[PDB]
Amino acid sequence: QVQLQESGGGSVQAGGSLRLSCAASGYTFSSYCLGWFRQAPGKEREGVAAIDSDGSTSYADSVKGRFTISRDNAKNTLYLQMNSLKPEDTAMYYCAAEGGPSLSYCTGGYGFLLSGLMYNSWGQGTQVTVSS
Amino acid sequence: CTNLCPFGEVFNATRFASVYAWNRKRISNCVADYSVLYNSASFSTFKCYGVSPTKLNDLCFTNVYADSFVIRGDEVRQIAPGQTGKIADYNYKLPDDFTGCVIAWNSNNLDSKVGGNYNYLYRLFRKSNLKPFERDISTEIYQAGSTPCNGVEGFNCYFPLQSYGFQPTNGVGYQPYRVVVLSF
Ligand SMILES: *[C@@H]1O[C@H](CO)[C@@H](O[C@@H]2O[C@H](CO)[C@@H](O)[C@H](O)[C@H]2NC(C)=O)[C@H](O)[C@H]1NC(C)=O
Repeated sequence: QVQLQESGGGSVQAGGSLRLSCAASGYTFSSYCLGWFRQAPGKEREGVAAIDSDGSTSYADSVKGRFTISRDNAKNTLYLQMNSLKPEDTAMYYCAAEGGPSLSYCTGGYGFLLSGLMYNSWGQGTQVTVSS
Repeated sequence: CTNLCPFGEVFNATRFASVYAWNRKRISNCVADYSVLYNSASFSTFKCYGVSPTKLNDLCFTNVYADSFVIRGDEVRQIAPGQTGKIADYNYKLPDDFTGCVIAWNSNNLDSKVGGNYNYLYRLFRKSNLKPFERDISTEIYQAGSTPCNGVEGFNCYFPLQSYGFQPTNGVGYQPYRVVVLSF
Protein backbone atom coordinates (compact mmCIF):
# COMPACT_ATOMS: atom_id res chain seq x y z
CA GLN A 1 0.00 0.00 0.00
CA VAL A 2 1.21 3.44 -1.06
CA GLN A 3 -0.51 6.67 -0.07
CA LEU A 4 -1.04 8.91 -3.11
CA GLN A 5 -2.02 12.54 -2.66
CA GLU A 6 -2.91 14.19 -5.95
CA SER A 7 -3.38 17.80 -7.05
CA GLY A 8 -3.44 20.35 -9.85
CA GLY A 9 -6.65 19.74 -11.81
CA GLY A 10 -8.85 22.56 -12.99
CA SER A 11 -10.51 24.32 -15.88
CA VAL A 12 -8.72 25.68 -18.92
CA GLN A 13 -9.64 26.70 -22.46
CA ALA A 14 -8.91 24.46 -25.42
CA GLY A 15 -5.25 24.55 -26.45
CA GLY A 16 -4.22 25.55 -22.94
CA SER A 17 -1.99 23.72 -20.48
CA LEU A 18 -2.41 22.17 -17.02
CA ARG A 19 -0.11 20.19 -14.71
CA LEU A 20 -1.08 17.37 -12.36
CA SER A 21 1.12 16.24 -9.51
CA CYS A 22 0.97 13.34 -7.11
CA ALA A 23 2.77 12.92 -3.80
CA ALA A 24 3.57 9.34 -2.82
CA SER A 25 4.54 7.69 0.45
CA GLY A 26 7.39 5.27 1.09
CA TYR A 27 11.18 4.99 1.11
CA THR A 28 11.57 3.00 -2.13
CA PHE A 29 9.91 5.56 -4.43
CA SER A 30 12.62 5.38 -7.09
CA SER A 31 11.80 1.69 -7.54
CA TYR A 32 8.08 2.38 -8.06
CA CYS A 33 6.28 2.03 -11.34
CA LEU A 34 3.89 4.96 -11.75
CA GLY A 35 0.98 5.76 -14.05
CA TRP A 36 -1.77 8.21 -14.91
CA PHE A 37 -5.29 7.07 -15.81
CA ARG A 38 -8.42 9.00 -16.61
CA GLN A 39 -12.14 8.36 -16.66
CA ALA A 40 -14.76 10.61 -18.20
CA PRO A 41 -18.42 10.18 -17.20
CA GLY A 42 -20.17 7.20 -18.74
CA LYS A 43 -17.07 5.64 -20.32
CA GLU A 44 -14.56 3.39 -18.78
CA ARG A 45 -11.17 4.27 -17.23
CA GLU A 46 -8.21 4.58 -19.64
CA GLY A 47 -4.45 4.45 -19.15
CA VAL A 48 -2.86 7.75 -20.21
CA ALA A 49 0.87 7.52 -19.36
CA ALA A 50 3.30 5.37 -17.41
CA ILE A 51 6.91 5.47 -16.24
CA ASP A 52 8.79 2.47 -14.88
CA SER A 53 11.61 2.31 -12.37
CA ASP A 54 14.23 2.65 -15.14
CA GLY A 55 12.52 5.82 -16.38
CA SER A 56 11.10 4.43 -19.64
CA THR A 57 7.81 6.15 -20.46
CA SER A 58 4.67 4.96 -22.28
CA TYR A 59 1.74 7.00 -23.58
CA ALA A 60 -1.70 6.33 -24.89
CA ASP A 61 -1.78 7.19 -28.59
CA SER A 62 -4.36 9.92 -28.00
CA VAL A 63 -1.97 11.96 -25.79
CA LYS A 64 1.37 11.33 -27.55
CA GLY A 65 3.05 14.67 -28.31
CA ARG A 66 0.89 16.65 -25.81
CA PHE A 67 1.30 15.03 -22.36
CA THR A 68 4.53 14.28 -20.50
CA ILE A 69 4.85 12.02 -17.50
CA SER A 70 7.87 12.62 -15.29
CA ARG A 71 9.02 11.86 -11.77
CA ASP A 72 11.17 13.55 -9.13
CA ASN A 73 12.65 10.73 -7.07
CA ALA A 74 14.14 13.16 -4.53
CA LYS A 75 10.64 14.42 -3.67
CA ASN A 76 8.49 11.27 -4.09
CA THR A 77 6.49 13.23 -6.65
CA LEU A 78 4.96 12.22 -9.98
CA TYR A 79 3.86 14.76 -12.62
CA LEU A 80 1.67 14.81 -15.69
CA GLN A 81 2.21 17.91 -17.84
CA MET A 82 -0.78 18.42 -20.20
CA ASN A 83 -0.44 20.77 -23.20
CA SER A 84 -2.66 21.53 -26.19
CA LEU A 85 -5.62 20.31 -24.15
CA LYS A 86 -8.74 19.25 -26.09
CA PRO A 87 -12.39 19.03 -24.90
CA GLU A 88 -12.15 15.25 -25.07
CA ASP A 89 -9.33 15.38 -22.49
CA THR A 90 -12.05 16.32 -19.98
CA ALA A 91 -12.02 13.64 -17.29
CA MET A 92 -11.27 12.68 -13.73
CA TYR A 93 -7.55 11.79 -13.66
CA TYR A 94 -5.92 9.32 -11.26
CA CYS A 95 -2.32 8.56 -10.33
CA ALA A 96 -1.60 4.90 -9.75
CA ALA A 97 1.45 3.27 -8.30
CA GLU A 98 3.08 -0.09 -7.69
CA GLY A 99 5.29 0.16 -4.60
CA GLY A 100 6.28 -1.82 -1.56
CA PRO A 101 8.96 -1.44 1.10
CA SER A 102 11.33 -4.02 -0.44
CA LEU A 103 10.53 -3.20 -4.10
CA SER A 104 13.84 -2.79 -5.92
CA TYR A 105 12.95 -2.99 -9.63
CA CYS A 106 9.62 -2.61 -11.42
CA THR A 107 8.60 -2.66 -15.07
CA GLY A 108 6.27 -4.18 -17.62
CA GLY A 109 5.19 -3.99 -21.21
CA TYR A 110 3.27 -1.18 -22.88
CA GLY A 111 -0.20 -2.68 -22.53
CA PHE A 112 0.33 -3.89 -18.96
CA LEU A 113 1.60 -0.53 -17.65
CA LEU A 114 -1.31 1.33 -19.22
CA SER A 115 -3.80 -1.12 -17.65
CA GLY A 116 -4.93 -1.33 -14.06
CA LEU A 117 -3.29 -4.76 -13.75
CA MET A 118 0.06 -3.25 -12.82
CA TYR A 119 -0.97 -1.07 -9.88
CA ASN A 120 -2.18 -1.84 -6.35
CA SER A 121 -2.48 1.79 -5.14
CA TRP A 122 -4.64 4.60 -6.53
CA GLY A 123 -4.94 8.29 -5.82
CA GLN A 124 -8.18 10.03 -5.03
CA GLY A 125 -8.66 11.71 -8.39
CA THR A 126 -8.65 15.28 -9.67
CA GLN A 127 -10.89 16.90 -12.27
CA VAL A 128 -9.64 18.40 -15.54
CA THR A 129 -12.22 20.30 -17.63
CA VAL A 130 -11.38 21.69 -21.07
CA SER A 131 -13.79 24.32 -22.31
CA SER A 132 -14.23 24.91 -26.03
CA CYS B 1 31.41 -20.74 -15.40
CA THR B 2 29.89 -20.68 -18.87
CA ASN B 3 27.20 -23.41 -18.84
CA LEU B 4 23.67 -22.16 -19.54
CA CYS B 5 20.99 -22.30 -16.88
CA PRO B 6 18.06 -24.45 -18.14
CA PHE B 7 15.48 -21.70 -17.53
CA GLY B 8 14.03 -22.54 -20.93
CA GLU B 9 12.48 -25.60 -19.30
CA VAL B 10 10.67 -23.39 -16.75
CA PHE B 11 9.67 -20.38 -18.85
CA ASN B 12 8.88 -22.35 -22.02
CA ALA B 13 7.20 -25.40 -20.48
CA THR B 14 4.40 -26.59 -22.76
CA ARG B 15 1.92 -26.55 -19.83
CA PHE B 16 2.18 -24.82 -16.45
CA ALA B 17 0.97 -26.01 -13.03
CA SER B 18 -2.22 -24.81 -11.41
CA VAL B 19 -1.37 -22.15 -8.85
CA TYR B 20 -2.70 -24.24 -5.93
CA ALA B 21 -0.38 -27.08 -7.02
CA TRP B 22 2.50 -24.83 -8.05
CA ASN B 23 5.75 -26.21 -9.48
CA ARG B 24 9.26 -25.66 -8.14
CA LYS B 25 12.53 -26.28 -9.98
CA ARG B 26 15.96 -25.63 -8.49
CA ILE B 27 18.49 -23.85 -10.71
CA SER B 28 22.14 -23.90 -9.74
CA ASN B 29 25.75 -23.44 -10.86
CA CYS B 30 25.13 -21.94 -14.28
CA VAL B 31 24.84 -18.60 -16.06
CA ALA B 32 21.77 -16.82 -17.31
CA ASP B 33 20.72 -13.47 -18.76
CA TYR B 34 17.78 -11.66 -17.15
CA SER B 35 17.19 -9.94 -20.49
CA VAL B 36 16.59 -13.37 -22.00
CA LEU B 37 14.20 -14.40 -19.19
CA TYR B 38 12.16 -11.21 -19.59
CA ASN B 39 11.28 -10.14 -23.15
CA SER B 40 9.05 -7.15 -22.29
CA ALA B 41 5.97 -8.42 -24.13
CA SER B 42 3.24 -5.79 -24.03
CA PHE B 43 1.11 -7.62 -21.42
CA SER B 44 3.88 -8.74 -19.13
CA THR B 45 5.61 -7.51 -15.98
CA PHE B 46 8.98 -7.91 -14.21
CA LYS B 47 9.53 -6.90 -10.57
CA CYS B 48 12.33 -7.65 -8.08
CA TYR B 49 12.45 -7.38 -4.30
CA GLY B 50 15.65 -6.81 -2.36
CA VAL B 51 17.73 -7.66 -5.47
CA SER B 52 18.75 -6.25 -8.83
CA PRO B 53 17.65 -8.32 -11.85
CA THR B 54 21.31 -8.57 -12.84
CA LYS B 55 21.76 -10.95 -9.88
CA LEU B 56 19.98 -13.59 -11.98
CA ASN B 57 22.95 -13.67 -14.38
CA ASP B 58 25.80 -15.19 -12.34
CA LEU B 59 24.40 -18.35 -10.74
CA CYS B 60 27.73 -20.21 -10.87
CA PHE B 61 27.92 -20.44 -7.05
CA THR B 62 24.24 -19.76 -6.20
CA ASN B 63 20.94 -21.64 -5.96
CA VAL B 64 17.71 -20.14 -7.33
CA TYR B 65 14.25 -21.65 -6.89
CA ALA B 66 11.98 -21.19 -9.93
CA ASP B 67 8.31 -21.52 -8.96
CA SER B 68 5.80 -21.42 -11.82
CA PHE B 69 2.01 -21.54 -12.23
CA VAL B 70 -0.92 -19.81 -13.95
CA ILE B 71 -3.33 -17.23 -12.48
CA ARG B 72 -5.62 -14.71 -14.02
CA GLY B 73 -4.46 -11.24 -14.93
CA ASP B 74 -6.08 -9.33 -12.15
CA GLU B 75 -4.29 -11.57 -9.57
CA VAL B 76 -0.71 -10.86 -10.73
CA ARG B 77 -0.47 -8.06 -8.13
CA GLN B 78 -0.86 -10.71 -5.41
CA ILE B 79 2.42 -12.41 -6.41
CA ALA B 80 4.43 -10.06 -4.18
CA PRO B 81 5.41 -9.80 -0.50
CA GLY B 82 2.75 -8.18 1.66
CA GLN B 83 -0.28 -8.99 -0.50
CA THR B 84 -3.79 -10.20 0.39
CA GLY B 85 -6.46 -12.02 -1.63
CA LYS B 86 -7.38 -15.55 -2.65
CA ILE B 87 -4.09 -16.33 -4.35
CA ALA B 88 -1.79 -14.90 -1.67
CA ASP B 89 -4.01 -16.18 1.16
CA TYR B 90 -4.83 -19.66 -0.13
CA ASN B 91 -2.58 -20.67 -3.02
CA TYR B 92 0.94 -19.18 -3.15
CA LYS B 93 2.35 -16.95 -0.43
CA LEU B 94 5.63 -15.03 -0.45
CA PRO B 95 7.50 -14.13 2.78
CA ASP B 96 7.75 -10.56 3.95
CA ASP B 97 11.53 -10.88 3.52
CA PHE B 98 11.20 -12.27 -0.04
CA THR B 99 14.44 -11.71 -1.95
CA GLY B 100 13.95 -12.37 -5.66
CA CYS B 101 12.00 -11.51 -8.79
CA VAL B 102 8.56 -12.15 -10.33
CA ILE B 103 7.99 -12.43 -14.10
CA ALA B 104 4.40 -12.70 -15.33
CA TRP B 105 3.04 -12.56 -18.87
CA ASN B 106 -0.27 -12.98 -20.67
CA SER B 107 -0.69 -16.53 -22.00
CA ASN B 108 -4.16 -16.18 -23.54
CA ASN B 109 -2.70 -17.69 -26.74
CA LEU B 110 -1.60 -20.87 -24.93
CA ASP B 111 -3.89 -21.41 -21.96
CA SER B 112 -7.37 -20.42 -23.19
CA LYS B 113 -9.62 -22.64 -25.21
CA VAL B 114 -12.85 -21.83 -27.04
CA GLY B 115 -14.90 -23.97 -24.73
CA GLY B 116 -12.99 -23.17 -21.53
CA ASN B 117 -9.73 -24.65 -20.27
CA TYR B 118 -10.62 -26.48 -17.04
CA ASN B 119 -7.07 -27.72 -16.33
CA TYR B 120 -6.12 -24.55 -14.39
CA LEU B 121 -7.60 -24.13 -10.91
CA TYR B 122 -7.12 -22.15 -7.73
CA ARG B 123 -8.16 -22.76 -4.14
CA LEU B 124 -11.14 -20.56 -3.25
CA PHE B 125 -11.61 -21.56 0.43
CA ARG B 126 -9.28 -22.55 3.28
CA LYS B 127 -9.61 -22.71 7.07
CA SER B 128 -6.51 -20.49 7.38
CA ASN B 129 -3.88 -18.65 5.32
CA LEU B 130 -0.87 -20.40 3.87
CA LYS B 131 2.52 -19.79 5.36
CA PRO B 132 5.21 -18.48 2.99
CA PHE B 133 6.04 -21.07 0.34
CA GLU B 134 3.53 -23.53 1.76
CA ARG B 135 1.75 -25.78 -0.75
CA ASP B 136 -1.66 -27.46 -0.26
CA ILE B 137 -3.09 -29.89 -2.79
CA SER B 138 -5.87 -31.37 -0.64
CA THR B 139 -9.43 -31.42 -1.99
CA GLU B 140 -11.51 -31.87 1.14
CA ILE B 141 -14.98 -30.35 1.20
CA TYR B 142 -14.75 -27.00 2.96
CA GLN B 143 -17.10 -26.52 5.92
CA ALA B 144 -18.44 -23.01 5.57
CA GLY B 145 -21.23 -23.30 8.10
CA SER B 146 -21.82 -25.04 11.40
CA THR B 147 -23.10 -28.37 10.04
CA PRO B 148 -20.22 -30.81 9.42
CA CYS B 149 -19.72 -31.92 5.86
CA ASN B 150 -18.99 -35.55 5.54
CA GLY B 151 -17.11 -35.35 2.26
CA VAL B 152 -20.39 -34.40 0.53
CA GLU B 153 -20.82 -31.16 -1.36
CA GLY B 154 -23.89 -29.30 -0.25
CA PHE B 155 -25.29 -26.23 1.38
CA ASN B 156 -22.39 -24.47 3.15
CA CYS B 157 -20.17 -27.44 2.14
CA TYR B 158 -17.93 -26.44 -0.79
CA PHE B 159 -15.47 -28.30 -2.97
CA PRO B 160 -12.47 -26.04 -2.32
CA LEU B 161 -10.99 -25.56 -5.85
CA GLN B 162 -12.41 -23.22 -8.52
CA SER B 163 -11.46 -23.77 -12.16
CA TYR B 164 -10.46 -20.68 -14.13
CA GLY B 165 -12.16 -21.99 -17.28
CA PHE B 166 -10.02 -19.67 -19.42
CA GLN B 167 -11.67 -18.67 -22.73
CA PRO B 168 -9.83 -16.50 -25.31
CA THR B 169 -12.68 -13.97 -25.27
CA ASN B 170 -12.21 -13.23 -21.50
CA GLY B 171 -11.64 -9.62 -20.47
CA VAL B 172 -8.17 -8.25 -19.77
CA GLY B 173 -8.22 -9.06 -16.05
CA TYR B 174 -9.61 -12.56 -16.58
CA GLN B 175 -7.14 -13.86 -19.14
CA PRO B 176 -4.43 -16.28 -18.01
CA TYR B 177 -0.94 -15.24 -17.08
CA ARG B 178 2.04 -17.52 -16.69
CA VAL B 179 4.20 -16.65 -13.67
CA VAL B 180 7.79 -17.48 -12.75
CA VAL B 181 8.94 -16.60 -9.21
CA LEU B 182 12.75 -16.52 -8.85
CA SER B 183 13.89 -16.66 -5.22
CA PHE B 184 17.32 -16.73 -3.58
C1 LIG C 1 11.54 -19.35 -24.81
O1 LIG C 1 11.44 -19.55 -26.24
C2 LIG C 1 11.61 -18.36 -27.02
C3 LIG C 1 11.31 -18.72 -28.46
O2 LIG C 1 12.10 -19.80 -28.96
C4 LIG C 1 13.01 -17.78 -26.78
O3 LIG C 1 13.12 -16.53 -27.44
C5 LIG C 1 13.91 -16.57 -28.65
O4 LIG C 1 15.31 -16.58 -28.42
C6 LIG C 1 16.08 -16.60 -29.64
C7 LIG C 1 17.52 -16.68 -29.22
O5 LIG C 1 17.76 -17.85 -28.46
C8 LIG C 1 15.76 -15.37 -30.49
O6 LIG C 1 16.44 -15.45 -31.75
C9 LIG C 1 14.26 -15.25 -30.73
O7 LIG C 1 13.99 -14.01 -31.38
C10 LIG C 1 13.52 -15.31 -29.41
N1 LIG C 1 12.08 -15.27 -29.62
C11 LIG C 1 11.27 -14.44 -28.95
C12 LIG C 1 11.92 -13.51 -27.98
O8 LIG C 1 10.06 -14.45 -29.13
C13 LIG C 1 13.21 -17.52 -25.29
O9 LIG C 1 14.52 -17.04 -25.03
C14 LIG C 1 12.93 -18.77 -24.46
N2 LIG C 1 13.01 -18.46 -23.04
C15 LIG C 1 13.91 -18.99 -22.21
C16 LIG C 1 13.85 -18.55 -20.79
O10 LIG C 1 14.75 -19.80 -22.60
